[PDB]
Amino acid sequence: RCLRANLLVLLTVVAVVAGVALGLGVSGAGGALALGPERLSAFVFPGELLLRLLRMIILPLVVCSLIGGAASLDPGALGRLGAWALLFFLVTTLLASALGVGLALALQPGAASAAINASVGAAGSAENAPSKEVLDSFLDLARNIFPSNLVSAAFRSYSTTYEERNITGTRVKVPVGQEVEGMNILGLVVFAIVFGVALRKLGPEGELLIRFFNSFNEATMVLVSWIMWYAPVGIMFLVAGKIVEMEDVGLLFARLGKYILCCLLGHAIHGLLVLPLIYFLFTRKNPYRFLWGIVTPLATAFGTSSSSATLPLMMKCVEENNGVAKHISRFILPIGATVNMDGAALFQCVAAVFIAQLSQQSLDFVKIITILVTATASSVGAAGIPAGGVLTLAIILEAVNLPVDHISLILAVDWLVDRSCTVLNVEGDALGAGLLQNYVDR
Amino acid sequence: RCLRANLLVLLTVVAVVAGVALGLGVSGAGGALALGPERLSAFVFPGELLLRLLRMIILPLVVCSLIGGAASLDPGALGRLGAWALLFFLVTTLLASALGVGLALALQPGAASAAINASVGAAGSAENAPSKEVLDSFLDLARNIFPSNLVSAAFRSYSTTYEERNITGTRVKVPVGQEVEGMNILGLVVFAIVFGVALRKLGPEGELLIRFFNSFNEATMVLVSWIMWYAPVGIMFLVAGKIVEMEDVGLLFARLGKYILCCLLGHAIHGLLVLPLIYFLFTRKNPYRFLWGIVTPLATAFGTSSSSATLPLMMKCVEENNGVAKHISRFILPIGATVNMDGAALFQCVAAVFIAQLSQQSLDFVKIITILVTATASSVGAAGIPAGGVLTLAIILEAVNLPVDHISLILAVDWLVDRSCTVLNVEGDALGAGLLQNYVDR
Amino acid sequence: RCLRANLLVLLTVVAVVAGVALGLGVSGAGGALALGPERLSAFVFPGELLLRLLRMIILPLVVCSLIGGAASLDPGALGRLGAWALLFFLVTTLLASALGVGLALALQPGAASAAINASVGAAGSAENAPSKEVLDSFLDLARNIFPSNLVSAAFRSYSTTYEERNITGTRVKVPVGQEVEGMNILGLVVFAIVFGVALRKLGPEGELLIRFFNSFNEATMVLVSWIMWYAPVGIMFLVAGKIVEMEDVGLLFARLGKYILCCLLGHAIHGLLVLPLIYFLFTRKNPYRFLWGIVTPLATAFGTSSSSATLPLMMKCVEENNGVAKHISRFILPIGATVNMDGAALFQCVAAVFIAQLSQQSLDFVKIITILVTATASSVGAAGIPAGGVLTLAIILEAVNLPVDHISLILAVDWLVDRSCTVLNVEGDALGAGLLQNYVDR
Repeated sequence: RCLRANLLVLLTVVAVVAGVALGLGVSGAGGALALGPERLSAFVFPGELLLRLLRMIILPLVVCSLIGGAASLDPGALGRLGAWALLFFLVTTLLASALGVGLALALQPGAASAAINASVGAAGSAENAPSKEVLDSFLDLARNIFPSNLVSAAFRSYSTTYEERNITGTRVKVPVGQEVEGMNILGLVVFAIVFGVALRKLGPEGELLIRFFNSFNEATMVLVSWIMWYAPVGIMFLVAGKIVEMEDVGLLFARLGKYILCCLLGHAIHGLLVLPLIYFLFTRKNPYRFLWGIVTPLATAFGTSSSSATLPLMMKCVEENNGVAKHISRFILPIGATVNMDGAALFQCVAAVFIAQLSQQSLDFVKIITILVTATASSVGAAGIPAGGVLTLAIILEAVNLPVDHISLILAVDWLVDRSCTVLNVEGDALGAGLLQNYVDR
Repeated sequence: RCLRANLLVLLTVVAVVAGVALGLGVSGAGGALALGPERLSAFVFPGELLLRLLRMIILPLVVCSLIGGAASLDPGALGRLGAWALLFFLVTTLLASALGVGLALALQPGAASAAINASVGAAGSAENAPSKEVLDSFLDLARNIFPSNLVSAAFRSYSTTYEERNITGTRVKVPVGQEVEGMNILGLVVFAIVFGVALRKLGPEGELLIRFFNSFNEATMVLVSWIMWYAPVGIMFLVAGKIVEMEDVGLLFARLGKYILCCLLGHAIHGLLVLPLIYFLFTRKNPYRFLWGIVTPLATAFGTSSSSATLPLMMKCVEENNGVAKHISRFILPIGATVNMDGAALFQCVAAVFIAQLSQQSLDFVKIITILVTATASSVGAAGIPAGGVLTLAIILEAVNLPVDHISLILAVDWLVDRSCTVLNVEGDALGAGLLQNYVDR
Repeated sequence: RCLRANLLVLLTVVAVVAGVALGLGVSGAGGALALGPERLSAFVFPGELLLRLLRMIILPLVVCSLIGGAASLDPGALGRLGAWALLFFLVTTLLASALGVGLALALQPGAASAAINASVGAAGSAENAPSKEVLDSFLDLARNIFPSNLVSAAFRSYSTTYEERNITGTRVKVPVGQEVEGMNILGLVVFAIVFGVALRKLGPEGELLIRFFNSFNEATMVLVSWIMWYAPVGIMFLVAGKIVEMEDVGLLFARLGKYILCCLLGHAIHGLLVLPLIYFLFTRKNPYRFLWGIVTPLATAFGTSSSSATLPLMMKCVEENNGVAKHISRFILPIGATVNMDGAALFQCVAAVFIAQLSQQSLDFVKIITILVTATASSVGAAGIPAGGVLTLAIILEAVNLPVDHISLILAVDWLVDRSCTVLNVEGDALGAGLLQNYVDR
């Protein structure tokens, strides 16, 4: 039944297209002048509603899915599967970063152009920042893993601020911990996997609890169906809202066209050559057919700019349309949503290269490898915090000591590349799910 | 067994009467002069303890009851039942507001009297307020519906503050969202109903989870029994505490007797003529007998001034004493506790009319209809926030542009009318439960 | 299998010993000068990780254990068991306080010595404090019992700050409530016991829910096993971190040797004569063998300085090694972890006596009894708040009006005596568990 099967793909594609058309027409016809902030808020609001609907069920879905999938196979197979999945994510993220190096060195976006100016973008506020240390970020990562409390971990995550408690002499900034908003999805993933291993290692005592969690998860898929049916409207109004929020006739595109073209082509080549080729090589099966099976979550990733938010739609689509195993999907896809950030590593690396390129820095081999490794680590380093969309580049440049004086340039256009990032991240997660499913089948 | 059956009614009535006697005697004998703030806190404390006990179980009770009642009948019958319930609540709230217009126009409480003065009540602090917009309030309502997170929704609710991020020119206050304390009982109700529909649409997978939620709820009724047995002591000390908190020899009654008489008679006529008449007309059965069946929750509503807090006692009383169906009670009464505010619409409307009446405003027909409609909407608009006992009148007067310069007059006596409001709200919820039960029986 | 059975005892003892050796060697070799704050944070961090791991599971473990143990015996037996347990805890805490009086009067630590000076310790900051009232502390205790919300009670606890809302005249500090961080473990214990009674009073409806909670708890024991296997590393680095945090060559020991010797000998005599003698007298069974069975939690108590944190390890050890009944352990040990603070009452009393002794106060009989009773009450009074490690002594001295001008002396060395306190508290809990188990056996 092609007409009924493909209707969602048609709606979300038409919704994105109508969103760009609506927002461009509104902006050309006056935009905010005709709108005002109150009508702007009401215009964006259905997008916010979609995010609120999707951020509601990621907690039940992730927790119950990991508990019900981790306890569907013995711990030895679980360990082999997880180790191979972590290796696949690490390899793809490293490859994406190297690919970004390759394009950014070649196309040369940091040539002399309008983007040389940074007074308007920075205006002195770029240097003023928390300036979080790399060791502190890794410690906050390892403390958001193994959370202090599970309930607070369902809406809070450790972040280490810095105080000036060194009044005795030579004032130096010293860390203090204070939980701040944002889910600890990584901590819940770890606790859920560990708990599922525990129930599998129990026997008749845990059958009840597995049945509980699987039923809870299936009810959450039942919610996901209806949120999917709503999702095109939210995508339309969210995309339209964000392009009325800043004029996009082509001024920033004319300013940073080479950079944005690198980031988008890097995401496309990573999305449309590499991971498809890996899927070819290993499972010998059609990646473009599989990719077509998952278009509504990819469009939702584009619309939402949040990999965790599109995950329920993605798990529903992958289990329903594509012939992916339920337990493999349950285990792999949430872990991919908090570890695997191929596009994030990509445009973080391309950003670092671009800002090094302007002012004519060297970046011969050692600095290249450092950016690769720290980008691969920051793929998960940014995962714990939702606020740090591109904030983690600053700590990389602190580690490698590059000019952070114009980091604010990308904040004007973080909202475009991060969408393709989210698309690529969920894409890599799904391709890994299919690949590992067919391993476990073999 | 009349002697054992009616003992609770006797205790709570005697507790309210002893509370007023105790507080009046303490106030006449010196009150705070003989008491001091520390003994005042210890005096009020058992009332606070009762509220803490009741605010503990509304979350488990509401969530599990809606999940266990929503999944006891098919979604078509659920939709018809819910639509008719929402219509009944809307009709009763609209009627209560119109009734308030009718009394407030006739008895004329805004005549020239001591209440003409407002310098002491306001003293310039009345104008200083958040001044929340109507669109912003509706958006916060629709964001507390569909919560961002369920766990935080179990003790937090979206409220839109306003900042001054328009330093570029013509400084205008712009909204910012920040979650603030207070349960999102509306959001949990919606999620629970939706989830119960999901489990009914599943089959054998959800039987386990329905049995879980029903058992959890029955255990919470078991707690409700003992909290009921404690409740008269808390009611006594809470009423006594609140009348020692302000002298009530008759000064404020002499100041605002016409207003308070309108609000109380409006609640009585709504409670003792209208909803009884509707129950007569539809089910042909004794409303005063039914009303006598539920007196302990009504007295608790009077004592607590919190419709959500008396709800567990109300559900226990309605399922146990009166012949109301378990599933109908479970579904209807929590929804009534967060949507149906007949008395709230009533005294909000009467307050608006009274303050319009002093200074001799017109309010011919169009303004009357606007106050009716915005009061019917603010019945649920105030439900999401516990802090806004009478705060939502300010946004109505902002919508219709009346003098808010003496809104602080009612804050001295918000504590009296709101009790009868809570009584009427829970009364309307129960009458709707009986009426809709007998529809579903037919 | 002695070699495999005793390996954990060997690891944790060797870990504590290696911790003191490592920290003393680091401090002598330069300490912070060679370390810096960043490496200091990384050095302490595995200890923080152990606390985070243990603070994660106390909520599931305590809640599910009480629900599964409270509903394993009828309410009459539960009431007799609980009343005898509360009496045993009260008797042991009172005895510990009296024992502290006996040593502190005799050994005389408040003699004229270096500890007479307090300018360096206090410097005027000792008097500046919240100065919480005794009535307010008891009210906050009774409000953390019977929490307003369960979810917030899983990471927040009521604390009454004080404002200056008396600008009318004679400015006096008036209480205001505001929830502050720290679990309401007492409130969850009460709700869980009450809920378990509810499920036992139900029949077939609650069997499902008991099976759920028991399975959840057994999975949490499965986590406890692995946290136990990690625990020696955390103990080593935590002890080493805390002794590098302050130089401990003997300066503070030379300053307060008599005081610390009293506190440690009081804990030892309470731990090694009294509770063993009570166990002798009642069950006629080997307390030192039993004490040897539980050494890893006692060492963890020493390392962590947190009675609630070592509780999962303690329950696992007591149910597994020693022949203690599952339901008795489940019921008694969490209650002991939030009520029974024998060592806390002890060193609070010894602290009060010591500061009275310097400046040569009388403390004849009545003041002695007041310190005994208020210490026995503050055993639980400090339990609700984790921050008040020794903060509750100030309210005692406010009650009895002693010099608080040098309370900051103990803050330099609160970190040593509180460890032996935690050891003694968990010890008394376990001895009570064995004693009451053998009563119920009889």
